[PDB]
Amino acid sequence: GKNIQVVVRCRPFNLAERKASAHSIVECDPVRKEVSVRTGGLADKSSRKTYTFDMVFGASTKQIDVYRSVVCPILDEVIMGYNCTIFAYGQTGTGKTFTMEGERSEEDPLDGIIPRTLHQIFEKLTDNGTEFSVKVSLLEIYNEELFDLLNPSSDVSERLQMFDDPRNKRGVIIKGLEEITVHNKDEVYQILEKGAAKRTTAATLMNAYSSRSHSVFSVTIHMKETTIDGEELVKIGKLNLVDLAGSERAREAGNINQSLLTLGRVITALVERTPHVPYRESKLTRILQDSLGGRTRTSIIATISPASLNLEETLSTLEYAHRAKNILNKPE
Amino acid sequence: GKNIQVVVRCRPFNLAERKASAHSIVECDPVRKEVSVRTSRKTYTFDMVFGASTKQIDVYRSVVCPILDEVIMGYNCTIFAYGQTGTGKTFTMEGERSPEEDPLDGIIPRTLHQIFEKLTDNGTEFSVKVSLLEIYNEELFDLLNPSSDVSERLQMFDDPRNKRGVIIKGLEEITVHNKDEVYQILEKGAAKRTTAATLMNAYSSRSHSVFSVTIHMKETTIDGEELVKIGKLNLVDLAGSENIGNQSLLTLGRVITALVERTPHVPYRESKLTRILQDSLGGRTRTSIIATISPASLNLEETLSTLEYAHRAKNILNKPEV
Ligand SMILES: Nc1ncnc2c1ncn2[C@@H]1O[C@H](COP(=O)(O)OP(=O)(O)O)[C@@H](O)[C@H]1O
Ligand SMILES: Nc1ncnc2c1ncn2[C@@H]1O[C@H](COP(=O)(O)OP(=O)(O)O)[C@@H](O)[C@H]1O
Ligand SMILES: [Mg+2]
Ligand SMILES: [Mg+2]
Repeated sequence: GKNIQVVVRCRPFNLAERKASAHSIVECDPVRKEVSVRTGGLADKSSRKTYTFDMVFGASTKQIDVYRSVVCPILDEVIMGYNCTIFAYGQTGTGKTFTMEGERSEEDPLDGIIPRTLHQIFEKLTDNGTEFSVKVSLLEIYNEELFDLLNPSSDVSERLQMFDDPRNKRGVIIKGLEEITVHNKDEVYQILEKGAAKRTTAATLMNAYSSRSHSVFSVTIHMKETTIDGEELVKIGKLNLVDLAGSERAREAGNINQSLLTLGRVITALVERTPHVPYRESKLTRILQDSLGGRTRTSIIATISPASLNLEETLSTLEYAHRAKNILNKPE
Repeated sequence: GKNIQVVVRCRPFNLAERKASAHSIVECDPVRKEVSVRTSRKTYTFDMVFGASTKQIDVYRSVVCPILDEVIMGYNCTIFAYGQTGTGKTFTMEGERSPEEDPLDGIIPRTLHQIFEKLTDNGTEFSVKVSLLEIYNEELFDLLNPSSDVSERLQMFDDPRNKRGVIIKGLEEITVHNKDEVYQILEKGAAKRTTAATLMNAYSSRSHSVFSVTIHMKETTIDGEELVKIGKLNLVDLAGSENIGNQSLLTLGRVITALVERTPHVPYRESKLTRILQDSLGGRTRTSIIATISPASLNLEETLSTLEYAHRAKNILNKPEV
């Protein structure tokens, strides 16, 4: 019960889990906001471990219903001119990218957050008369090094440098980052497309895999609203959509442990109001600082597998989400 | 190495791999017997290397035939499939039935078809028995016993005729009276494996699966010799290599290195698996490990780990380049 929402989304079985003879160990109960996992080793059908969250989504949960519960309330905040962040956390293949982006293959029912938010920003702002402009940026953090995914020319190993700008505190300046003007609703798709192809090339040429790196898609809205006898009103607002690296050579994995672990140290600090927030201690936390501790709405989506095969990773991601906002199991 | 062969079989991409837009990170060179992984590039060399287009029949022709010729002479032999869950261990050991021999038949059914075809064709007098057990959490479960219940596990004892040998009390052995009986036999085991996973949580991906075929032979030739023999083939489908980090996989590996390098101690007694199998690993015998891997970037960490395992078990120096 705070500005920090921690929720869990369990995916359906994949084909590999079915080929492996995996069994369902995850039980999701949306009404009690609980998730339990049968933890039993040999001959133990007794032990189950429960966790309670702000929200629990089962495997049959639709995209649009994750959007309506988690994203709408954050968008309103943004439209009022605030900075907010939504994180997808979890094991590779549990649906981080699916939640954040989705796919096409009205509103395409497989759409994730990113295309859906754009469509609403446009629908809402154009309905209520607001004067506005929409900018998006997409970068990637691999090995504590930033890479612009949207820069049309300059396709290379080219890193971006980050400076702590004297101008504003809490903030940071990334020199050279492409910010693209979004001219209309459906334009997200080709922008996601361009970022994709580039992402692919950085996978093959630098072996930087999207499963090993943080993906930050930023949208900024400039709004001007006026009403007769209504006070002309000027607002900027910012929405950060972060698709994290997998939570599951030796050097760079040590690094991804450090960031997620720091991001978590940060979220725990925000929840507790316990001062001294260690934004400093990783690039990711640094890039996002202005949208985090400065009071705001913040959300974490934790993804999980239903299968016995994934039990260790599933428990870790729930141990993690739970260390982030500790909320107690309730009786009965 | 000699009678210890270590080969790799890489499987084709699967769908999750295509849809993730996974990059193929291994090159398998059959001719140079090499597997390379882009990581720069790490290259390993084996006794043989099977690309993703390798058919079951070719694996068998190449790996099994010589091992089986050896079993038919009256010797005990072992073949292991090692690798990550999903890479093809069961596809290699068993195969799949499709909806002349099913081109999708793995080692177990081809071995049984060959034993029958070969031994009746030379007019040898012979009897085939098979047994199937499962190792989970250092405990033995018979998959062929029609009776009892999920929770019953087998006890082994030292064997007074054989110091390298072991007796598993109550292990069910099934006579095979013809070629195809092996299909229904494999089906009984699967049904019981399902039960044990449901009731005991012994999950198949977490379990060593040991399929042993025993052959009794009397071969007679007028003007030649009267030959009495017992052959044994153990076909072992290991637990998923991602569980490494259990010790039984690590012990198996330490035991194979000792055999290849010949160090004074070979630690068979340090796992049920090596214990069970010590009699066919007793050296001067055919032993073969098939290491299975995926080609995709998704699976890299585990593919590297499998290759390291394979390389540590038998360490072959790389030849020179182009
Ligand atoms: N809730 C869900 N419903 C349907 N499909 C899903 C769900 N979550 C994940 N998937 C599917 O699982 C696969 C892997 O998901 P992906 O988002 O690529 O995972 P990650 O970002 O965690 O690596 C994709 O094929 C995606 O369609
Ligand atoms: N070499 C191969 N050629 C064709 N299909 C394969 C191969 N290896 C595995 N497969 C397929 O991949 C899937 C998983 O195989 P499986 O044998 O269950 O792996 P494992 O038992 O090691 O977990 C199955 O659909 C199987 O048919
Ligand atoms: Mg992803
Ligand atoms: Mg298997």
